[PDB]
Amino acid sequence: GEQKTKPTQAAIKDLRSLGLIPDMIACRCSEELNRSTIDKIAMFCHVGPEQVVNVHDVNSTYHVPLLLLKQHMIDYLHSRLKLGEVPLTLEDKERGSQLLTNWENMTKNLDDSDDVVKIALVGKYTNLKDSYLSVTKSLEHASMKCRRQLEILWVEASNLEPETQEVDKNKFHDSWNKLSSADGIL
Amino acid sequence: GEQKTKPTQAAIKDLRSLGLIPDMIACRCSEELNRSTIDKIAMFCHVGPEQVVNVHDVNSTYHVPLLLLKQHMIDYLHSRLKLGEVPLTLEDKERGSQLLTNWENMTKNLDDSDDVVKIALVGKYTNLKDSYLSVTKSLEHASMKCRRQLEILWVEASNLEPETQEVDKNKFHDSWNKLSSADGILVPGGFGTRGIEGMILAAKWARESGVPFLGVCLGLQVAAIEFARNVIGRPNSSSTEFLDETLLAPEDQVVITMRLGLRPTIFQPNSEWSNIRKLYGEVNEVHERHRHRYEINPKIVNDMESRGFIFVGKDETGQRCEIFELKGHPYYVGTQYHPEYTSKVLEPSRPFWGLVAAASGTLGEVIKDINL
Amino acid sequence: MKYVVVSGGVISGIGKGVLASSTGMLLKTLGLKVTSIKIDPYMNIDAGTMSPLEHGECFVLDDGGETDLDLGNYERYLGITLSRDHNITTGKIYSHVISRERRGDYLGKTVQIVPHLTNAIQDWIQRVSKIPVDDTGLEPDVCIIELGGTVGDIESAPFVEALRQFQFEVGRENFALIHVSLVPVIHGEQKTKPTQAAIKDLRSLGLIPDMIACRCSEELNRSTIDKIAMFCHVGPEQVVNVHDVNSTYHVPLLLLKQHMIDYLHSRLKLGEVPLTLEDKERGSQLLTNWENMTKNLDDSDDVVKIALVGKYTNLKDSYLSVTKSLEHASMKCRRQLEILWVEASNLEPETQEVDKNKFHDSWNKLSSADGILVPGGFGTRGIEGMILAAKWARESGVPFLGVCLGLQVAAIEFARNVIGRPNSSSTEFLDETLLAPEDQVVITMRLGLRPTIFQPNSEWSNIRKLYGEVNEVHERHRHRYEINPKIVNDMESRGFIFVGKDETGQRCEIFELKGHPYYVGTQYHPEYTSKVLEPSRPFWGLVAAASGTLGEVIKDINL
Ligand SMILES: Nc1ncnc2c1ncn2[C@@H]1O[C@H](COP(=O)(O)OP(=O)(O)OP(=O)(O)O)[C@@H](O)[C@H]1O
Ligand SMILES: O=c1ccn([C@@H]2O[C@H](COP(=O)(O)OP(=O)(O)OP(=O)(O)O)[C@@H](O)[C@H]2O)c(=O)[nH]1
Ligand SMILES: O=c1ccn([C@@H]2O[C@H](COP(=O)(O)OP(=O)(O)OP(=O)(O)O)[C@@H](O)[C@H]2O)c(=O)[nH]1
Ligand SMILES: O=c1ccn([C@@H]2O[C@H](COP(=O)(O)OP(=O)(O)OP(=O)(O)O)[C@@H](O)[C@H]2O)c(=O)[nH]1
Ligand SMILES: [Mg+2]
Ligand SMILES: [Mg+2]
Ligand SMILES: [Mg+2]
Ligand SMILES: [Mg+2]
Repeated sequence: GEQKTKPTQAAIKDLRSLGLIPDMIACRCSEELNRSTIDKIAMFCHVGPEQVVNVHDVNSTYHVPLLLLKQHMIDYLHSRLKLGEVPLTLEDKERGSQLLTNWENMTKNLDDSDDVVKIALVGKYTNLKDSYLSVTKSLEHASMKCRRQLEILWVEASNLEPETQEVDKNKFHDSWNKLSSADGIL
Repeated sequence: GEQKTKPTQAAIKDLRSLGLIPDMIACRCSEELNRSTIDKIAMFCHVGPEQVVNVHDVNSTYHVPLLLLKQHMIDYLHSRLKLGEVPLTLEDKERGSQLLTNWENMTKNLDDSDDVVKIALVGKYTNLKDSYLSVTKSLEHASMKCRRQLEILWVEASNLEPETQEVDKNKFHDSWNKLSSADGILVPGGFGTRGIEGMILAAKWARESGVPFLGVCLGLQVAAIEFARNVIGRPNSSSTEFLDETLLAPEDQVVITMRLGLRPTIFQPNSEWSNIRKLYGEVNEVHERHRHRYEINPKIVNDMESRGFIFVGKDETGQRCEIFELKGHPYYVGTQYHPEYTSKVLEPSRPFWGLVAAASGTLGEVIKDINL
Repeated sequence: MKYVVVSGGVISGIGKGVLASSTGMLLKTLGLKVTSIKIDPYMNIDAGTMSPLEHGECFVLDDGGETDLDLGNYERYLGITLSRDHNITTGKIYSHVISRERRGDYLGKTVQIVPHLTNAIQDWIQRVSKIPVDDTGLEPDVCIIELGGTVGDIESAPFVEALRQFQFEVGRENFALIHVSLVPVIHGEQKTKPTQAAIKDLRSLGLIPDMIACRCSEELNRSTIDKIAMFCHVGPEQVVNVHDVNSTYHVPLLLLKQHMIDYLHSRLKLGEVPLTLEDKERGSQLLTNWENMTKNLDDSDDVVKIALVGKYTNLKDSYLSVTKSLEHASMKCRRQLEILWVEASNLEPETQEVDKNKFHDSWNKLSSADGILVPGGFGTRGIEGMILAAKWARESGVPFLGVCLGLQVAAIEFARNVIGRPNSSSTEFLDETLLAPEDQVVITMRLGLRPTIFQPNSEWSNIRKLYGEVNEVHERHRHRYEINPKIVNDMESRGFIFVGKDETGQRCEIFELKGHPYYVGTQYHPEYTSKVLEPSRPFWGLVAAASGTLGEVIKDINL
């Protein structure tokens, strides 16, 4: 029940040793950071409290931009990088908030959607879900435009073969249990 | 939270009105009877407390004999009916407690068993579970002899048909969810041809996939219709009871006026290889009960046998096809008789014991025990 | 006069009092004046001798009638006041004809159960159904008769025979019969043969039912309704489906959904009773008030927990009026009531020697309580436990109400623990032992409605404030003892002010203790005067004290 700062302190020493200073610390944690933990990181690193961003574990990565927007990270970087002094038109400044409102739309439509759709992804090595990362994101984008919650059913194609029922009956039936359950197949 | 006696009191008044007195009251209840409720029933009816038996709701009916044995009902009836004055030998009195200890064995083996086996029963009207009562009891007796807990998965065969996915997707997927989950399949011997195109899928699935199968009555016929359409390759071949006047050439069913009651079935000679002849103790004849009007067509038999679908048993005249086994599959058996009706609590029907054993593994250890 | 008889069934305790009360409440929403009679086939003259272990609590009337628990259900649902004559019993009616015979009023004929006793029953029902029961001196428009027990019992035989004759001595379309019946559900099938055998008993006894009310653990299937409507010669619209519901305040709105007013209006010609438009506004004004309190029952969420500290708390019917009075208070506060049922004997330390599970569950509940009620029990055996519960509430600031015995155990607590006479006691528990500090003394039951008058230095008190600061309180009594007047100025010197008394001043009836948020005691029973849309003020004050918002309630009362 205690959030530990000494691993992040030893990482700031490696940056100083290597001759770099960080402008943000992004802290990854299984909880929201306590404000006493933020104060401590802001004592050891020579940065204000407004320069530690709390990047906790969230169920969806489409939410992470709206976490950092809530945490003033644009507002900091705009003053740290003089981004208001880059030439832009009002056309460029409508396109920016038009992308922002489209992001807030798809993230709202992610949270209040309820009706499920199940897709069987039929392949090998379906335990390493990163082996299908672009497939997975592409099923998610389709799901978000349909406004239905995606469940990928991960189906190992070799387990669908009848010989698996001689090797291990648990793997044979769970594969065909999933493939029968599927509203669509990839 | 109060157990009410006035319905049972009004029922004792009807017996008195009609001039009968009851010797036992058996009280059926959602709870154990309270002893104050028993006392009250024993006040209104002129009977002692020892004459109201408490017959509460229990999960298993194999336990109900041991409930009434705990409640002195033999001991009462032995003094009410002078049953000790019926002549019996000591041989008769060993056989009685030998049945009792066999009942206590199978009920103990019901309670301490844990490992499950799942059987799909594929049929129509599977919501009225009493429409399959003898099938159900025969799967239970097989399960009890294997010492594995039976789950029947009740599968409506019409819901297996793809058109159900246009009608209601929930019913389509729950049916195939169950059929994929099954360790064995029974096509139970139904009534009225309306579900056959669904059962043809269930028979195809079992043959293509190596899953243990039993086909009873209609379960010969849908399996032979499947094997004809999918392994001989005559894709329209059919049950004459479904199409009659349509006059297709590859008739799988033909009529040979119900063939009813106990008949002899005799094994064709080249058949001791089969699991089904092995399960029957390799005895030359099988005597079993019939309730069918059709047969498999004998003109299609040597066509099917050329492809490995051997008609392992027949009527003494040889015109009538009654048992098959398909070569090479772990257990793909069909009977035109109903093996349910010959099932006993302490001696399961051999085709059902063979299916539940095939579904569990240990089919070989069962065949070994049968062969002694 | 119209008559609805609610009757019989497969079992006793089926729901006739709930359907009788709902029918009367519903008919009142047409502007009709409704009365009620309970028939009990038991032989007791009245409930005042018989203990709460059978038929629940004895109910007390303004008359001082100690009567059937069902008369309390009619008083609270209908907004009516009943006499001891509104409860018919076998004892009263056999006693009436026997007393009339020995005097010679049958003029030397042989007095037979038919006609003479069955005529006494019909003379009584007509005498009594014309009695005024409202705030206005109008005779009623409808009488509900609840026929107790089951039809086909020997004790019911004279009452069903009188009702068979009453169906003709009064016209048709002035009489209807509702029969309540059980549909068992067994292996997922709803069984009709018990209700069919009950319709045969009514035919055998010469009655036909106009409604069948079917009580079931499920909604009735429409095939089950069709079957009941085949065997009984009635349409589908005449079987009402009265399934098991979590709340009985919903049962009127079930029967309104099922056209039962609309049927009875055409079966009893109720549109031909003379009524004004004033009567027809008052009817739907009660209906909308019922829909309000039932909506406020369903969308309320915040809980309040009240400890009811007593004996025999497993027979929850022994406290039926207390329970309903806590519910009415809860509904007016818009907070979900949980009663914590606390056996007072289990609070005593010796229980921790007898069974530690019972000791800790009692104190677990009493510590959990947002308020405490000592309910006005019977027989002194639990008092040393209730003295702990009263001590706990006073030492800790927890809201308290003491009813009857709850004055007395609180004054006994305050004497032993704040005056400091540690043996001071209830004379009913010790009598011949003759201790000097007697807290209870006898001043032969003080029974029924009496006036209570507030002592002058008392407008500071929450209890005078809750009563609208009206000079008199009129409430129902059922007590034999008083607090000793010699100990009153001793207690008042210590802040335990006897805020209200009898007009003679000898008799102590309301207190409030100075400074505590709510520590009130009444020697009357405030339960019996509680109405569904107007909770009894001492209970509304306890549930408000337990919830906070006691001040906002007192403000709303003061308008
Ligand atoms: N529709 C109903 N749903 C749920 N509970 C009900 C319903 N009707 C009645 N009850 C409950 O049934 C119990 C007994 O009902 P009721 O008091 O009306 O019985 P009765 O048959 O009139 O006879 P008795 O006076 O002997 O109890 C009570 O707890 C009551 O709240
Ligand atoms: O077992 C111990 C732990 C700590 N200490 C002494 O107390 C100090 C407490 O420091 P820790 O190393 O316990 O924590 P921290 O303040 O650096 O921050 P987190 O890792 O919790 O984020 C240490 O720096 C050391 O001086 C001990 O003497 N013994
Ligand atoms: O509402 C009621 C219920 C009951 N009674 C009177 O009390 C008696 C209680 O009898 P019940 O009919 O309440 O029960 P019981 O003892 O017959 O048994 P169970 O159905 O509970 O098993 C009845 O026979 C009747 O005389 C009433 O007067 N009114
Ligand atoms: O075991 C049985 C049950 C029923 N029957 C016969 O079938 C009929 C079925 O009637 P039941 O008595 O089974 O039901 P029901 O239609 O009267 O209605 P519920 O109780 O279910 O509400 C009975 O009236 C009898 O003629 C039997 O022959 N044997
Ligand atoms: Mg530290
Ligand atoms: Mg009873
Ligand atoms: Mg009642
Ligand atoms: Mg029936």
